Amino acid sequence: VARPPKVQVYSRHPAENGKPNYLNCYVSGFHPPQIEIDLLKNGEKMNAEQSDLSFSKDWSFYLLVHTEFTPNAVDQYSCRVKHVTLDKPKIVKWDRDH
Amino acid sequence: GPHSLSYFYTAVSRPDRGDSRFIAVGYVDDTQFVRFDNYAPNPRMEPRVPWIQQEGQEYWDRETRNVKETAQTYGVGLNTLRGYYNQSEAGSHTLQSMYGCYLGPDGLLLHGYRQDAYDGADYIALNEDLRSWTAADMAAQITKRKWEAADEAERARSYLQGLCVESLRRYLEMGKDTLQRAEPPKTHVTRHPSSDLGVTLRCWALGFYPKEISLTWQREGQDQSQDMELVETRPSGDGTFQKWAALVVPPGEEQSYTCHVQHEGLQEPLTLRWD
Amino acid sequence: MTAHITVPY
Repeated sequence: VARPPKVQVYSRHPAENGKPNYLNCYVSGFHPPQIEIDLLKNGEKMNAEQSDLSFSKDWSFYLLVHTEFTPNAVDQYSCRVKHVTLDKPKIVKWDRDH
Repeated sequence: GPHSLSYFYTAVSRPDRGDSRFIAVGYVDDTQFVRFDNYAPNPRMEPRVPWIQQEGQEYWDRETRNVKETAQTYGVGLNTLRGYYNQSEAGSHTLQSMYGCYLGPDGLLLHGYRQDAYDGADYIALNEDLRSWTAADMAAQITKRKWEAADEAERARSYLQGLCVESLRRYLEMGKDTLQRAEPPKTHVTRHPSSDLGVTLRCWALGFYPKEISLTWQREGQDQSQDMELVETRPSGDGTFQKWAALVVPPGEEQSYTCHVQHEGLQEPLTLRWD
Repeated sequence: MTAHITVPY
């Protein structure tokens, strides 16, 4: 059985424009483990770290993809997930009010 | 709750690359402290927090040798289960294991576990008494017969009652500043007008450890519990966690609502109120 | 520290 990923996108600290911060895309609950997670800045892929593959007590996998960033007023951030359960990639926009 | 040491193994067959990938992660409580990934440069057990870096080279050497042999066993294991299930060689499959020990008040094992899943479904597990196994299907019954003939349950029990809790107790000492001194949440409430007759209040808890926490909303005494949207607790990126809980309230009243925060890092439950 | 996990499936 294949389980689709759940996706949260958020900053490590409360976002304030001009102040350096960290952008997180937490992807969880999925199976099989093959997955492609990209943080996007204005639609374009960012360089980011990805955590070591781990899984929850129900066997479903989770990964954290993160990079440093400095939010401003104009730039739009999102995280885009591809997985066998998804016909089209799942895109979650970053909202500083999460 | 009781402290724990746990390892999480994921083996994935990769016929497109001619091999299998094996990853191991180790946790003390909610803290990942080691990893192994045989698709990474020079596959080995590697540190993932500062406090384990005080282990000497023989520690790393033994962990690396041991996990390399496990990856070998799991590569053949993926081969073997594919045969048990009459499956073709072209597809990728997953073999997972998790095992670990919880620390009792005497420094001995409180309870421990060892469990497997194949392709995301339970396959075999060590029972609560650490002396017997439960097989999910006819395939895992084959594995069960092999492990019984090899007295694997005694090997498991010994590990869980011995090396596992002893290593746990040592790690708890080395990482005391984070593993045994809880970091309390940083808390604030934000306000979002959301409709003519509703304002959204969001109670944030940020940067806390361990990950267990309680956030609830209460208007003058009674707990709101039909629809206060609460996100799954999520990692901050620095080894701490964050969560929020939000509810919609009438514009007449925001001051009358109280967010209550329970966490081990707070000597006493915290209250937060308006925006 | 990890367990000795090498008994075949």
